[PDB]
Amino acid sequence: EDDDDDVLLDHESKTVVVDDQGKPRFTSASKTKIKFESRKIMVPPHRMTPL
Amino acid sequence: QLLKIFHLKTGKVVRSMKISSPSYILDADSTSTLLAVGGTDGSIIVVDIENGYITHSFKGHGGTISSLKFYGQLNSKIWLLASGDTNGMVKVWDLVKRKCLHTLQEHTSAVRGLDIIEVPPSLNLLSGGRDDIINLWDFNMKKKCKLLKTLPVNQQVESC
Amino acid sequence: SQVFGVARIYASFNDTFVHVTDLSGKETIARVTGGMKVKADRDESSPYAAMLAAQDVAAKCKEVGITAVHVKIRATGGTRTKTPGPGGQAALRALARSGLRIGRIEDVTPVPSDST
Amino acid sequence: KVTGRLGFESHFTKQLREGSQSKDYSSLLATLINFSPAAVDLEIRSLNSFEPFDEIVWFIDALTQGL
Amino acid sequence: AFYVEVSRSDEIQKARIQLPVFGEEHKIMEAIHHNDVVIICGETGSGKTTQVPQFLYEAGFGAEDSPDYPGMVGITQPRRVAAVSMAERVANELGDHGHKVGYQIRFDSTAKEDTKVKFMTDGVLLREMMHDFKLTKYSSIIIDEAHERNINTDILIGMLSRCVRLRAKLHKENPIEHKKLKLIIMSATLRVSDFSENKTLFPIAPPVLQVDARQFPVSIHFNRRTAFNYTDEAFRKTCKIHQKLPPGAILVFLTGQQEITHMVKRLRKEFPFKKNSKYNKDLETPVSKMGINSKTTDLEAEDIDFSVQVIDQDKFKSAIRYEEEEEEGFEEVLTEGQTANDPLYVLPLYSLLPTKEQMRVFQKPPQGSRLCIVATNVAETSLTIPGVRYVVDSGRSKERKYNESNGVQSFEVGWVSKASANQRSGRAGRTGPGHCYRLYSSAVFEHDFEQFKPEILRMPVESIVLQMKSMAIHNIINFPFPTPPDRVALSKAIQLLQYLGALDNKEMITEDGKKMSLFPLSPRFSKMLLVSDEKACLPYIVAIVSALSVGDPFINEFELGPELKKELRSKFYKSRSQFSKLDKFSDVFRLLSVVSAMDYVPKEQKEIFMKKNFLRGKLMEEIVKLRKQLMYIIKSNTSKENIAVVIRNEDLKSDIPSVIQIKLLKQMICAGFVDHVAVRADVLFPDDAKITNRTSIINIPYIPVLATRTPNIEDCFVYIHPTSILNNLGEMPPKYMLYYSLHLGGNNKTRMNTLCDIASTPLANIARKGLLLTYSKPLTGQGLKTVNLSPTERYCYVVPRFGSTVDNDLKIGWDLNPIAVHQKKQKGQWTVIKFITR
Ligand SMILES: Nc1ncnc2c1ncn2[C@@H]1O[C@H](COP(=O)(O)OP(=O)(O)O)[C@@H](O)[C@H]1O
Repeated sequence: EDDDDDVLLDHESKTVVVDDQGKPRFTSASKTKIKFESRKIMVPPHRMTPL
Repeated sequence: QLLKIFHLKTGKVVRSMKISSPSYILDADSTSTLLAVGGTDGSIIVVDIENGYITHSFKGHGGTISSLKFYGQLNSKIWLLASGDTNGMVKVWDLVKRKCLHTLQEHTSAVRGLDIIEVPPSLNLLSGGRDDIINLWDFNMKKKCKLLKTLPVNQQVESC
Repeated sequence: SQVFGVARIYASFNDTFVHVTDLSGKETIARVTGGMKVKADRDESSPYAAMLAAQDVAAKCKEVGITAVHVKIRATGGTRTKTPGPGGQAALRALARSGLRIGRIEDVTPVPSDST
Repeated sequence: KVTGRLGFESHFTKQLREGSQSKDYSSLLATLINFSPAAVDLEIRSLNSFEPFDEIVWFIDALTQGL
Repeated sequence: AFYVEVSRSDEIQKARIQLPVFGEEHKIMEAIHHNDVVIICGETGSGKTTQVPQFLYEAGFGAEDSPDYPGMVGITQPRRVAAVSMAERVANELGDHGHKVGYQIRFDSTAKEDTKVKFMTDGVLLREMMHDFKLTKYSSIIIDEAHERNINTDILIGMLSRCVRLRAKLHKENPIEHKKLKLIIMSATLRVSDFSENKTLFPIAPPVLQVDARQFPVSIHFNRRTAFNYTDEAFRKTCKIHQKLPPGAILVFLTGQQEITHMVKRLRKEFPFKKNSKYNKDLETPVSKMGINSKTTDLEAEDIDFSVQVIDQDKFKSAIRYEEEEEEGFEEVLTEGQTANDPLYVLPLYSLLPTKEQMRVFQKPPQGSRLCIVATNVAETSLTIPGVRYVVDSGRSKERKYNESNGVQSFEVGWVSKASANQRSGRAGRTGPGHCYRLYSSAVFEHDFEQFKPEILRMPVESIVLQMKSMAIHNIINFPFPTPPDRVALSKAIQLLQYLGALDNKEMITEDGKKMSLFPLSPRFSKMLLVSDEKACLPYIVAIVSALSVGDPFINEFELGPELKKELRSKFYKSRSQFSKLDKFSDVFRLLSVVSAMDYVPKEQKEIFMKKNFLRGKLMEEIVKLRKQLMYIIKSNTSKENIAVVIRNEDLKSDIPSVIQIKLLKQMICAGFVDHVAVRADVLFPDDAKITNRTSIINIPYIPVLATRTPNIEDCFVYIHPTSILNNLGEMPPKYMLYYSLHLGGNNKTRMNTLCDIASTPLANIARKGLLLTYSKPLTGQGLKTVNLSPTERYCYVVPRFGSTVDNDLKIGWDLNPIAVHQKKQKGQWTVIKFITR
């Protein structure tokens, strides 16, 4: 009477095989980030100590 | 946002992909089942249209990408891609080995309108441009050379 | 390798302008306003109006080929408010979101040295 | 949490199947009168009503032999 | 109304007069006019594959003017290469009418417009008949070379008998609202009584006719020895033929695409052309090589691997040991003008060719060059080569072979029958007095070549009835086959498909059932390889199914088991407890880990592991041969790119699973063999079990599902096999075990083929898809309550019952542990969607 616990749920190539009617068919493609931007904003030196 | 509509009675959106750059040139093959699309950075994805997803990436290039063309005869083993450019160049890819065949830097504006055929692998190609030069090449499979230039006075778009 | 346009975002009163130019200043690309998107004549200085205006400029400039934008905010200048309104930040937020690399935010609003 | 020895079925439906195979329902009705009304509703709301209708025509014939 | 005028060309006209199929055309067309189901018992080399549909177009089939037969004409070649070749053939034959000929080889191809006498493929018109159960369109249906007894031909005529029965029934009262249906069957042998005179297939007796031809003398030559490498034997023989023998073309009956392309490039190397045109033609023939057409087409016998066979030289000679310089066929003189190094117009012909190589057989060679075909069974009855004189036969054709309850299941190249072998040999004396060279001895040809079998006998009935369900026919228990199989066995097949999830309780196939039916393999293994694309367990599962399909690798008790025997058994048990054993003690992880150990070894270190850890060489090599091919098959069918997948090396090789992946593969093999489960008898009969630790481990009784429990004691009480990790350690066996099959020992103890152990919950999760388990009512006596969301939803808490103990007619079954379900109330009953994790 010991019950287990299991879910049990739910690179590339260099060749071709075409078809019986012409129509070539290639293998899968490899997998495919935003930016590197920056913004500088000056601080007037009367709101310095609050910062 | 790339989409494809099967033109038959099932007019539903069959496949829908998220491509990288907003693209402005597409070409399908002379046969079916090959769709090439290149963005406005250097990336020319090609897609088998039946079970629609990416079959080649082709980072490869530079600048925004002008017109391009397939080389398709049914039941072949060649399957090249043409790949024009804005800064004037033509960088031919195949599709059976994912390699840059020949790098060609010779033009001066956007390489619109290029075409590939064979005459007895000979495979002569021809690449126009916004400059007035149509500039056909011999384009062997291993190592290529040049022939005549023959200079039309236009601004050639899709020199078929 | 990126290439650069220049925004020249005009945060006027009762209107907003966005038109990217190549960084000389001559060859302007896609002049839009705040008026030619909304249809009310009351909020042609709307932040939303400037937002979709900057979206359309971003689409047209990515179509031409420029990828980064040196951005320059100009208020109406003169003996007037001398300082950007809300439409300037609205267009700035819009074309900073819309896939376009941003460079060198400035302020090119004219200063009078006590004119009339 | 789990609880062992809850083997297949409760005594109402067990006695109903046994009474239907035994052609009388007297012990079933003697249980059904006896046990509590909250439990009576809790079993009679789930009488397995689907396409052969075994359990529900057994219940109707049980009330026939009852009254 | 009567006929439309036809026309043909002069040379094909006189060729039709010269071939003897023109003699019986009027008697055949009158038998067609007087009866629908007409049998023709012709042969290859006659002409009946080609000119009889032209006779039907002459008779008025396809003529719109006739109100009796205004419909289509369908010619059903079972091979798509035969379909396109006879399509272009009759397009040449009808000539000015020749645009009325069409082909349809796959399902995605629809009807072309310009034809009314159209060729097609067997599976193509079965899917056509499936979505058109009435078959309004086709006025006639031609089943040629039906003598092969394919599964497609069997299902084909089994549907077509009831089809022509109902169509004639609806027609004979009213020709306007219902047209005729003329069924025309052909064959190569004359044993067509299983098609015509079977009362289950036909209560109404249909008329039988013949129209055979003539043949020149075939000189058959059997060799004094029989060579191992039949490719090198046939190649050496055919170079001696093209060197020395008088002119006449060659047909080489060999096996597969790989061997045939190797022989074609070797023949072009031996007899080359200087001319660029013929050299580039041979280059195109060698370049255009393969095609598969996996799902969206019909299938044939070129799956190219599902075969666990193995071989050697002593094995071959011990198979043919009854067989206990100047060679036959080396008699005639080389003719003048025929050099020994003449150019050879070499042509491959396998079923996986493109059309632009399938048309190149019928072109005349360059002058001074002799024609040559290297092929397989397409040119046996369907196709014939106009010009051959020498045929040379290896005597081995790839078909289905499967023997039961022992884990032998191979799509291997066996040994061809005597009748089909003589039908292959009869293509020698066909253009003149010819020469057949059978690449063996006549003692071999006597012994191991049987005389006259169907694919429906060679293939499992579960895959057969799954094929029928994917073709969507439901009255299968009384369906008219020529060989109707065991009704007990096919009812067990329907029960098995309901257990696996292919068939619902109203007997319509599911999507998982169709994805099982796509496979050229067993339904259990197809279920395994469909389900195990989850959480990176596919190399492990393909290793397990490859091991079970290849057989036992362990050299365990075919040998010892006084001064060296003790040490050798001790080191054998040490090799068991070594890297064969590291993970658990269930059973089958050793069978995984010995094949995972084939990655931890360089190629020049090959023999030491088998010769140390007691493994068989050819079986251990053919499992690592089969693993790549089986992973290719299932990746090709289930991955999003059908044909273009390739198999790299390390992903077929290995990795190492820790805990989640071993329990996940445990529920995968449970999904494989969900009806071969077993229980320790304490949980059904604790008095009869006598559960003690000193009972031997091959004596603690196990009980299977669905088996009768009579008051005799050892009815269900089947025991563990000695060749597991229990009977070797045996501390306490877990309660629910699995087995592959059962083998009765000499002490009347049915020993097992035990696999693994599940506690309760993955067994329940696997069974949920199947129709094994019947649920209880929601049980909330002392536990926590059922929560509803709606009158059709439920979050209740139920115990499941596995072996259907409701109305227990001795089919033994056991309860499980309570589990929380999520129901949906379909049509009065509460089906289950999922479970709820803790
Ligand atoms: N596609 C084709 N092109 C030219 N000739 C063919 C073709 N197919 C078959 N033949 C020839 O037609 C003749 C008649 O054979 P066929 O009608 O095909 O088979 P069967 O003899 O079984 O009726 C054969 O000698 C064969 O060589």
